[PDB]
Amino acid sequence: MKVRPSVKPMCEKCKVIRRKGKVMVICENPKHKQKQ
Amino acid sequence: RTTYMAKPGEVERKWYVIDATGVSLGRLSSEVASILRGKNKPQFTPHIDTGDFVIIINAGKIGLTGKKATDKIYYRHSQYPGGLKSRTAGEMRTNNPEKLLELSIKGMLPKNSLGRQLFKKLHVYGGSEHEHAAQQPEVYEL
Amino acid sequence: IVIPAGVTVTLNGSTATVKGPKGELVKEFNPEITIKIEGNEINVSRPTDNKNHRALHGTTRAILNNMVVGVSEGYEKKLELIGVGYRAQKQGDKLVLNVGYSHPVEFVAPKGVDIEVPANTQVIVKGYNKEHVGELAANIRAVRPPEPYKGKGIRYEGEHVRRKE
Amino acid sequence: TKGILGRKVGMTQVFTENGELIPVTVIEAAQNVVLQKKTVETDGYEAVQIGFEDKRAILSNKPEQGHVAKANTTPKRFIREFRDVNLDEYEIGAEVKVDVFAEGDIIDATGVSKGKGFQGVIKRHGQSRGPMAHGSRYHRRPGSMGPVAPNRVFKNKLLPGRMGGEQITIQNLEIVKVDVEKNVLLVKGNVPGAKKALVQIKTATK
RNA sequence: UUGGCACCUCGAUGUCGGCUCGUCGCAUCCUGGGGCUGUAGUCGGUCCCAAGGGUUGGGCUGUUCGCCCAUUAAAGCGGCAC
RNA sequence: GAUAAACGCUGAAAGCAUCUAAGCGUGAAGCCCCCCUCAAGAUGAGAUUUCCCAUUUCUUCGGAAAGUAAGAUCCCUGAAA
Ligand SMILES: [Mg+2]
Ligand SMILES: [Mg+2]
Ligand SMILES: [Mg+2]
Ligand SMILES: [Mg+2]
Ligand SMILES: [Mg+2]
Ligand SMILES: [Mg+2]
Ligand SMILES: [Mg+2]
Ligand SMILES: [Mg+2]
Ligand SMILES: [Mg+2]
Ligand SMILES: [Mg+2]
Ligand SMILES: [Mg+2]
Ligand SMILES: [Zn+2]
Repeated sequence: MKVRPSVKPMCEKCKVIRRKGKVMVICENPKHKQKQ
Repeated sequence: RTTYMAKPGEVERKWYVIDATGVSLGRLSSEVASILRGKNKPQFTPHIDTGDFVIIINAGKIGLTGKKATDKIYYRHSQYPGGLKSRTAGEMRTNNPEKLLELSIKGMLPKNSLGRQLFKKLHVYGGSEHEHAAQQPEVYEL
Repeated sequence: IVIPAGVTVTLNGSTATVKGPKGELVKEFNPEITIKIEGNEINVSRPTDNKNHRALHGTTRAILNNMVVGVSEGYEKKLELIGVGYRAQKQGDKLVLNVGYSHPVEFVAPKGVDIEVPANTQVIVKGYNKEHVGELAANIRAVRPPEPYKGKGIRYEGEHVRRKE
Repeated sequence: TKGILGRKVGMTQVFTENGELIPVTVIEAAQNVVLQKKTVETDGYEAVQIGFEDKRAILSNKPEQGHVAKANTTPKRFIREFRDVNLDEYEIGAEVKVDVFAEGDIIDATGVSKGKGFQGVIKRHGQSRGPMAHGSRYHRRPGSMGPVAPNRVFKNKLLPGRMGGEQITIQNLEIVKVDVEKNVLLVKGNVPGAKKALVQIKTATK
C-alpha cells in the first residue's frame, strides 16, 4: 500500500474509489494500491 | 420593595414522567433542565428551587444524530498521572443510559449548591418501568 | 424479477419472507422503498430520486432476486487445493484440511450450508443464502490463500493468480 | 469451586515419593461450619458464609449468638463468604472438612500479610539508596517529589507509611497432603500472615 | 537546535553534568498486527496500525555528546524552568 | 467482548465493476472485561443475617432531659499490632 496525499492512477487499469471517506486507487497491479 | 419571592416549600412541586424515546439527547435535556429549575412557573425565584421532579423512562431509546453514537466521547480523569478514561456516547447509551442522561442534564443545571439539589430531583430509567408510582407522576409532553 | 414454480413470496410491513424447495429466507429492507408482490413477477418501487434511494432501489432488487434464485437452483462456490500434500477430508459435519500446517484446520458449516468433497484436491460449498455461501467459501480460502511463486494453496476454481519468479 | 478457613500453624518440609524435598505451610482448619447461604433472590449474589473457629460465649454478643443459632452451632471467631461455589453443596449447619480438597488440588491462599509498621521508601517500595560516601547527604530518601511545572506533587509519588497488614492472595499453591483426623492441609510454599493468622483456602480461579 | 526580539523576574526566578524519583508525547528501538517488495526459503527493505510493557553493564573524558569493549528482544527520540 | 491498520462477503449508486452507501464477517502486546488490591463521606451515604424494644418525668404546643436495653467505651494484662 502507498499512503500519500497525492493518490492518482498509475496505469489504465487503476480505478479510483472511495472507502470510508478515503480516496484510494485499486488495481490489478498490487504496486498501484494507494490510499490518501 | 414589592416583587414576590417564593419561600422554601411554598410552591407545589409536581412529579412528571417523560418518555425519552427518539428525542435528541440535547433537546430532551434542555427542556428537562428548565422543568427542574422551575423556569415554567411564574413563582420562579432564582435562589429557592420552585421546580418539579422529573422521571425519564426509555432512556435507552434516546436519540444521537450524526455519528455521535461512535464519535461523541465522554472523558473521566481519576487525577492519577495518565488516568484519563473515555467512553463513546453509543456504548454508554447501551450499557449505562441513566449515566448518559445524568451527564447531559448535569451540564445544563446551574454549577452551584442549588444546582446540585436540582440534580437530586431527576430520576432516569433505561426501560419503561420506574418505582415512584407512590408520587403519582403525571405524563409531560415536550 | 420473475418468481419460478414452487416459490411463495410474502411481505410483512417492511420485511419479506421467501419459503421455497431448497430452504426458507427472511430479510428486512428499508421501509420508504416499497415492493409490489404479484403471483408471477416482482417490481420494486422507488418514491424519490435522492442518492440514498437510487442505491437502496438497486440493492432491494438485487438481494430479492438473489433470495428467490437462492431457494430455486441453489448457489455453488467451488475451491481447488494446489501443492504436494494439500488434501481435504469430509468426516461428519467437519471439513478437515491438511494444507501444510503442523496442525490440521477444521470447518463446521453453519445452518443451511453444505461442504461435500468429491476429490481430495477440490472442495465445493452448496447453499441457498449466497452471502453465507460466499463467507464460508472465503473463510476456507483464508486458511492458505494462493501464493505467487508456485501458485500453491486454496483458490476459487475460476480465480486468476498473479505469478512471479 | 471449594473453600475452607484455617489458621497458619507454621512452615516445615516433606520428602515427596520422588525423593525431592519441598517446603510446606501447615493450615489447621477444624470447626468450619456453613452459617448462611446468600442467593440472587435475597442478597443479589450467590455465596456461602462459613464460620471457622469456636469462641467462648462471654467473647460473643447476642447479635452473633442469634446468627449462629440459625445453623445450630456455637459463636465463631472468623466468618467469611465464598463466591463462585455451588450452593446445592453446603447445608446450613453442615461441617466443611479439609477432605473437600485432595493431594494435587491447586488452590489460592488469601490472608493478611505480616505487619511492618511505619516504613521508608527503601523497604516499602524497593527504591534505591543515594550514595553512602563521595560527599553524599542523600541515603534512604524518596527522591525528587516531581517536576516544577505542575506546582504540586502527582498522586502516586510513593513515600514512607504503614507497610504490611494488607490482604494478599498467593495463586496456584499445590496441596501436598490432607490429614482429616488432624484437620490439617499441607500447602507447598508459603502463605501470607504471622503464625495463627486466618488463611482462606479456595480452588484456584485460574 | 543555531538564532532574532527585550515582554515577567536585578529590595536574587541558583546556572552544566551526575544521583534519586519519575511522569508525559509518539515522529516506535524491541515485542504485537498488517500492505507493497527488485518478498523462493532464511534474512531484509519500505510504508500503515499500535504508547501495554520493556528499552544493559563497562573503558575514556567534569562532561552532555561521542568513540570503544561486552552484551541484549531492544539498547527509541523528544517534553516536563535544557 | 468490541475495534485499529488490513483482509473479505454480499451489494447497488454507476445493466459492468466495486469491502460500503443499506447489510454481514474476519482482524493487534493496544480498548473494555477477565486477574490482584482499595472502595457506600457512592451525602446517590446501598444490601443481607442477627440483636434490643416502645420506659419515666415533662412540654398548652412542637419538642426538651434522664434513667436504661442491645451494644460499646474508660481503666487494666498484653502482641500476631
Ligand atoms: Mg508488626
Ligand atoms: Mg543502585
Ligand atoms: Mg551520611
Ligand atoms: Mg495548578
Ligand atoms: Mg521597545
Ligand atoms: Mg522579593
Ligand atoms: Mg503513529
Ligand atoms: Mg536545568
Ligand atoms: Mg463484490
Ligand atoms: Mg472478533
Ligand atoms: Mg506478552
Ligand atoms: Zn494500475
